[PDB]
Amino acid sequence: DSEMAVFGAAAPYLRKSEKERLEAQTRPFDLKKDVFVPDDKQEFVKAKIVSREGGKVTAETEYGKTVTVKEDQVMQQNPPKFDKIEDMAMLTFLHEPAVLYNLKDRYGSWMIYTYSGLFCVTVNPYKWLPVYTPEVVAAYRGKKRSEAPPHIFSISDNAYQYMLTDRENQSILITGESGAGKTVNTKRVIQYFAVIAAIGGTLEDQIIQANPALEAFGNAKTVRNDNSSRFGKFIRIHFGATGKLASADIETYLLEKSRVIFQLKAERDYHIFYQILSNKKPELLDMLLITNNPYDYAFISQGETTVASIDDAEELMATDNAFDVLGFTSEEKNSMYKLTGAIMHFGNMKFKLKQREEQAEPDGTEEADKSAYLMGLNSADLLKGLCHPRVKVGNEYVTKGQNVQQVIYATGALAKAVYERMFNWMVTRINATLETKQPRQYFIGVLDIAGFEIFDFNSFEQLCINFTNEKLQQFFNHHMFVLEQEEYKKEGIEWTFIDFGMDLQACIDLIEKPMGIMSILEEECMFPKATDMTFKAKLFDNHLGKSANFQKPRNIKGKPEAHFSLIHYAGIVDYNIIGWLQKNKDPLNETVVGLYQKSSLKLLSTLFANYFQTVSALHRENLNKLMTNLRSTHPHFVRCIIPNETKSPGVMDNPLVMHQLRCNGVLEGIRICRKGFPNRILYGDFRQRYRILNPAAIPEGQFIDSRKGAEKLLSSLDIDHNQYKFGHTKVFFKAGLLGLLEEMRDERLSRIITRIQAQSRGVL
Ligand SMILES: Nc1ncnc2c1ncn2[C@@H]1O[C@H](COP(=O)(O)OP(=O)(O)O)[C@@H](O)[C@H]1O
Ligand SMILES: CC(C)n1c(=O)cc(N[C@@H](C)c2ccccc2)[nH]c1=O
Ligand SMILES: [Mg+2]
Repeated sequence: DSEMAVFGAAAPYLRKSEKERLEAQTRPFDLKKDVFVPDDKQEFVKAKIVSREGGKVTAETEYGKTVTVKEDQVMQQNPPKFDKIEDMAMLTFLHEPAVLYNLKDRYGSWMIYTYSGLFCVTVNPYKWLPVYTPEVVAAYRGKKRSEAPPHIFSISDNAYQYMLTDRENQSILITGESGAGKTVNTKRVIQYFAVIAAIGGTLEDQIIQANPALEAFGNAKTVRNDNSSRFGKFIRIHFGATGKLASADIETYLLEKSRVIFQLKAERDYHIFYQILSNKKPELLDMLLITNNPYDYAFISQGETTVASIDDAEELMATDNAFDVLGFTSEEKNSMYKLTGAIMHFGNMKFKLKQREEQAEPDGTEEADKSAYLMGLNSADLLKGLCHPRVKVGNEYVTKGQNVQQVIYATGALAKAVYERMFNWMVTRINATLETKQPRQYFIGVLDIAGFEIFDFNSFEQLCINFTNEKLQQFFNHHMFVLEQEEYKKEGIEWTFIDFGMDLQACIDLIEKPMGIMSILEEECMFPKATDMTFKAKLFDNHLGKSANFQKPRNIKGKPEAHFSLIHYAGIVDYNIIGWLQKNKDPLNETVVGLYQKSSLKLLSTLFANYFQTVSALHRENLNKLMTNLRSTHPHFVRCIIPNETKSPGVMDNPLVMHQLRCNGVLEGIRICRKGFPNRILYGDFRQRYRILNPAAIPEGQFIDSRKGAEKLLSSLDIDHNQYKFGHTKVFFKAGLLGLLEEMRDERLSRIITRIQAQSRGVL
């Protein structure tokens, strides 16, 4: 394309040049001979047929191996004009290796985005490409998918075009495992709308800073990613009737609060703890009494304290500035540092047994003094209330003396709760900005849940995020395959139902329903003498041999102990039950929480102002609230693919990519676009939009039924009359026909305006 000059230096990474296009069309190729054949180490390899034995085929691979395969299992290659094409729905042969090798060949030229009919696939580059500069934001503005190469800016503007045209709320549903590119692609959508609203500022910059401010406190280094978002996020970008940006809401779903006090080896705590320390920043290490290196503050010192990909000194100032731009006042910004400083000291407190009483006493009090000073508490009351809490059972009060191991747990639970409530506060404080009281009518909702994880030790939080991913997959499955085909039968289109097999309700019912895994947790936390082995027994008794997705654990040697295994969509996940009743119930020491309410630090008193509704129950209802509100939107999906486990750029592993293409239903999602009628318009809206293509077809002032007008109009265009169908109230278009009708509309808008201009000369 000669128009690629508007994309500047980004152009080689968005489209192949015409110099490369002429090489593609001049490849040696025989349509009868060039085929894909399966292989073990890499899922499919290109091959050339050398002989035929009826239903058996034998072929020579790209790597010179001989192979023999059955005729149902060998799949024709696309001819070389379909090299690296931008939308895989337009291929002539559509199958697994056609999608695999089209993505691999685009990614090998660093064209990381590809369309898949109605949705887009993103393959993670471990290299910052220049395709995201604000000249490319300008270059994507108002271009259609028929024009511009695929990009996250294309999806953003396409959703924005639907929002204004349909007058319907839109959503961008970004999906993928951990390490896939979900968070930066979220940021680019947020960058796109902000810069477009700047090209038209304070709200535009603040919306951009809202991400790195939350990343300091909400992201952490994990084995799959150095910047894993330990919280799910939904961003509603709000627009007015004229389409200009008007507000944003951030909502966050479930922070991994156990990370605050516990980390596995080979992973970090949250970035905030290490970035304060690693700059050795003179003001913060004196104000927070945290003078040391990180290996002595117990809560953060386990795991890894340094990561090569992150220069914590520069990331500190980036997020310190982020809170400045978001208008956190000096006392607020200092206070939220103070609580992170206190939490570091709060894990160093030492307790010992009193010599006869089976009761804890403080062993060392210097680190409690530091904690109480920063938290504005009284240190004597803190240590007393931590060891000897008052508990009440109606009007009866009694002191229960804590043992040394369970006062340590009480310090852990309090440290988690301060951090969680401070992170929740910070979100509400970011949403105190960004709400600008400008009027709004529509939103585009960008979702970036915590992606799917399989660790060497999976716990209750890994269950919550993997459940959240499975629900969002079933949202895709229901929208693409069930709700789509219901509308064909509802409108009376000649359609016979196709079973794609993409259904997950058996595994969601195993978790959600009132006898499922989480429903056992909400009652087993209520019985005071229940235990984790009592839970595991009741869990197995209800589900082992009664749900196909609930299996016995497969403990391989060397890996830790796991107590059951779930057959999730993205893979089998083995879960350890220890602590789940405590984690679900979340009992805080009410005496020390009473000290927190009386804190001199204005933040800490606010966090615990106002403190049956277990965290699994809250999660399930927040997630069910989300997807009911999400069904009231037009969804755009972005499939983020991690190509490679080792994080090395441009390297791509075919089994790991194919696993993600299969379980995300990518091939099926294209097939319903090719087979079905993916575009459709009400006859009233069709007449409203496209009468300009042939104004003589539908003469107005006479009454005409909307169905009767549209049926006449569509025959006169000289588009293919087989590419559309008529329903009771909608016309239904095949894959490419709306893209053709829009191009026909824009050239006819261009023709009429230039002739209006010609008349504006003709009057002179
Ligand atoms: N589009 C991209 N361009 C450049 N680097 C990327 C891109 N997508 C991902 N990466 C690399 O992968 C890292 C992790 O991606 P991220 O979005 O944080 O993962 P997740 O999908 O788990 O949210 C990024 O910080 C960066 O190093
Ligand atoms: C995704 C699909 C179901 N669809 C369409 O196929 C057309 C829609 N509306 C028309 C009026 C339109 C045409 C061109 C650009 C934007 C919107 N809406 C839609 O929702
Ligand atoms: Mg993330």
